[PDB]
Parts: sequence; C-alpha cells; structure tokens
Amino acid sequence: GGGPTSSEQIMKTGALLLQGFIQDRAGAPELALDPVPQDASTKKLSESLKRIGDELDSNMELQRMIAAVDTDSPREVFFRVAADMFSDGNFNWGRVVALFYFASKLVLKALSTKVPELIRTIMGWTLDFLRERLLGWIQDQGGWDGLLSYFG
Amino acid sequence: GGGPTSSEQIMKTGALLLQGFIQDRAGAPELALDPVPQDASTKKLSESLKRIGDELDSNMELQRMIAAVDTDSPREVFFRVAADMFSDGNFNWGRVVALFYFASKLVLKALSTKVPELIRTIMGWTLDFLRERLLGWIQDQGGWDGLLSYFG
Amino acid sequence: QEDIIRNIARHLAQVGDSMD
Amino acid sequence: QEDIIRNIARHLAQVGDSMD
Repeated sequence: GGGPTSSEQIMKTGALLLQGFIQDRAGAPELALDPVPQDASTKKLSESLKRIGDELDSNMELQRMIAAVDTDSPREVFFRVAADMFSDGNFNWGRVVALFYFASKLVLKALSTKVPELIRTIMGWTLDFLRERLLGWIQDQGGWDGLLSYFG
Repeated sequence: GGGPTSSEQIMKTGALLLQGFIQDRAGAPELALDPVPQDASTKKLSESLKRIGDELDSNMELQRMIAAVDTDSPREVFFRVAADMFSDGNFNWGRVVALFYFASKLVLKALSTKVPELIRTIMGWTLDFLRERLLGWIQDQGGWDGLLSYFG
Repeated sequence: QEDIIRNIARHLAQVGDSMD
Repeated sequence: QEDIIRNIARHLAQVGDSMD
C-alpha cells in the first residue's frame, strides 16, 4: 500500500477524478449517473475541476474550435491533441486539467453522433413493425390524416 | 432567336440570374465582383431573389443545418440535395429559388475550406524564404523578441 | 451525413412549397 | 482538419499554462 506518490495511487485517484469530472459534465431520470466514491480530499479536487470546467465552457472561441474538429475518429483526435499539448516537454497542473477537460468534450462529441444513430436503429425496428403489422389498418383510416381526425 | 420559352433563352437567363444572385451573396477592393449585365426584367428578378436570400439567411435553424453538412465532396452534396428536393415529382418556383439559394451557400462553404488552404500555401512560401534567407539575421536579433524591442 | 443532407433538402423543398 | 486539431491543442496548452 503506497502513499500519494505511488503509481498505484496515482492511477486509482486519477481514474476517480476523471470519471467524476466527465460524469458531472454529462449532466430525464433514465440518464442519471451514479456518483463516484470520494474521500474528502478527492472531493475538494473534483469541486475545483468542476469550477474550471465551467469557466472553460464560457470561452466561446474554444467551444467553436472544439466543435469544428471532425471526430469521425475520436481516438486519433484524442492522441494528437494530447501529444501536441505536451510536445514542448513542459508540464504543469493546468495542462493536466485542460487535458481532462478535452476528454470530457470528446464524450459529448461522440454522443452527438451516437444518439442520432441510436434513434435511427430504433426507428428501423419500429417502422419495420409498422409496415408489416399496422399499415393495412392505417390504410383503412386513410393514412395519418386519420390520426388528425382522432386527435380532433 | 427564340423568345422566353426557348431553352436557349432559359439557359441564358438562368445563368445570368444565378450568377448575379451568388455574387451578391458573396459580398476589401481586391474582392470586388463585376456586375452581371441585366435588362430591366432580369434586374427585377434579381431583386426578388436577393430579398428571398436575405429572409432565408435569417432562419437560424436552416443555417445550422446547412453548416452541419460535410462538404468534403460538395458536388456529391449538391446533386443529392437537388435530387431529393424534386423527388416527389412536383415543381414550383419556390423550389427553383431555394435551389439557387443552396448553390450560393455551397460557394461560401467551399470558400470556408479553400481560404485556410490558400493561407497555408502562401505561408509555406513565406516561411520557406524566411528560414533560408532571414533566419540568420533574425537570430542575431535574438529571435522575435527583437521585434518586440523594435516596436517598443 | 446522408441523413443531414436529406434533412436540408426536405427543408428546402418545404421552404419552396411554402413560398406559394 | 490536421490544422484544426493543432489549434485546439495549443489553445489548451495555453489555457493550462495561464492557469499558473
């Protein structure tokens, strides 16, 4: 059992902070995300992250720039940005924080494409059932103008 | 020499209206476009087109939808939209007008990608000249911090 | 993308039809 | 695209650096 400096603890706490951060920015009861367990100190860290996330969300030019990348291949995008961010060989906490922020934006960009395809998939089932099982009855109503009548 | 109904006149007037319409929506003296020659009647038509172009520019949801298409292959996009617009086999002047409007938006979308690449091309020349001819002198100044000094 | 393109066309067709 | 990605990274690096 290592302290804060052990890689074990760094990866463990890193995953907790990151997940809590991305979930908080991802927020309909069906879409409720379970809280990440956090001791006091990790909690304070998450609070800090969330405030910085909110200020960064206010920079409209950053938001414009982020939305302009094509995330057809988001993994490629993620590793290019990360590599570039740290290419000069310098490190600071700001950059680590901004990297976490970029990861959360990639989740939301991925969803922006996943949700319409999810919708398309379920429409496929629904319309397929409608066509083979309900269309005959719907025709007897004179099509969807019948539903107009029904609703008055 | 056919009248208004001849295909000759239809294509000729069509090209004049279209070009005048797209140019007007494309508007720095270097970027000044020469007016299309128009008799009175074609002029009135162009006026009408320009007013409709302005109302359509005000529909933000249409603008959002247009900017969301990927014009990596704009010709493909153009013919898909056109085909779809007239797929039901109906015609009216509104649709012809809206098609002209879409063509003008495609010009602006193409430019949105052409301009940064034009910039990149000229930067290539400039930086290439800078690197081989000016860098030695710029180094003697201590790099671009020298220009800071120069400007005070 | 193919659905985005379809959406634009049908809005244009609708704009055009609503011009009458 | 490759230049859009570069632009984001360098703005993020700058945000990060300006946090100090």
